[PDB]
Amino acid sequence: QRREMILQAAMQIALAEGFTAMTVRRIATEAQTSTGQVHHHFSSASHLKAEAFLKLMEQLDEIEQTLQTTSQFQRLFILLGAENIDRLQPYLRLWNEAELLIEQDIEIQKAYNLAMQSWHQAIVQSIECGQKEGEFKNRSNSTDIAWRLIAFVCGLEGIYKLGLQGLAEEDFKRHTEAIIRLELL
Amino acid sequence: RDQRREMILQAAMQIALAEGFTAMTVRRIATEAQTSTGQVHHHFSSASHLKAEAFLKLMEQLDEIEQTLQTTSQFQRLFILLGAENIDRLQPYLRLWNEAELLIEQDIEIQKAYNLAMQSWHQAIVQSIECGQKEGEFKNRSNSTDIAWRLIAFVCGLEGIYKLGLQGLAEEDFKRHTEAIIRLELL
Repeated sequence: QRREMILQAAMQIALAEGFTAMTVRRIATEAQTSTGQVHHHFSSASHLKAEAFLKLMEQLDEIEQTLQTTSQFQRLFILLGAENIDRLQPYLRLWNEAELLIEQDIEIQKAYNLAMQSWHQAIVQSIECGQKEGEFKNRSNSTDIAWRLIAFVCGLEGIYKLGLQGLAEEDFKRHTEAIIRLELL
Repeated sequence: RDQRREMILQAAMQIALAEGFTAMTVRRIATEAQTSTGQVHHHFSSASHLKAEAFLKLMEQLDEIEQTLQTTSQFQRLFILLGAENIDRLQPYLRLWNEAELLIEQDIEIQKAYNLAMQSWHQAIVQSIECGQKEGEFKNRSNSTDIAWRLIAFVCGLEGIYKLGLQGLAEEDFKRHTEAIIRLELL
């Protein structure tokens, strides 16, 4: 299909050069079609940016369910983006890129909340699976654990941006580890 | 030292709490301090320099207000120290803290004062944690420094998720989620 071929075409340029490099001329050249055909398929320049982002976070989610995880503790560590595995930094960079564009773009803002809700229910599925298999304790509401876990990993990342003195950036995995043990172990 | 320099500072803090940083022009501050524009420039290198200096004083003053709040348990003091208690008197100081967070990228003066206030915030939470441990109220699971950084990172992250307008996010659980994290860490 012509459309999905241009949908893909927006993904690798998004996954590599970023959002600002995703113009109709850039993706029509990379898809090797007329620019005219790109305006035909997609309703707007922003609509394509959001739909390339949403379908790419779904891609991130899809491979994220095909990892060799020893324990459910490991799977949840990856699910929080705290492991920073080798072939996932592109997708995580685009997620962080979309975090700043939600103020200026209404399409990107829509898809960001969409990916955030899917990220939450993916962690909710992680808490309930571990509890049903004996790996995790049942201390509190699974939904509430997931929101506090998301708030902590997003909050720890923000405190790292400030260049604070005394804090170590090598302790991100350690602090995330300790909070998970207190919540589920 | 200079009573004239302190007079302009008190005017800048007065404008900062009421309206915010954008209304803190030295034209408006000089009028508030009943002086000339040239006098403000004599004591402060810029409106941004005077903005960061007045911000540090307001956060030092907010600190002093939280400590005059008659509290009993140290676990209760940790609540107002994290800003989750929702106090009417303390709303303008917390409003300016969030306002200063958005100016750290475009203002190097305010950015310096923001990290200083955050380091003083981490100091007080460390102090309150170690005080509750000496009284046997809190447990010694981990060091006070790590728990204080984790507590600051949680409240900052929880308020950020609320800004997203996410569906099913409950703003009124800020008190509940903060009460939880404190219990897992120290209680």
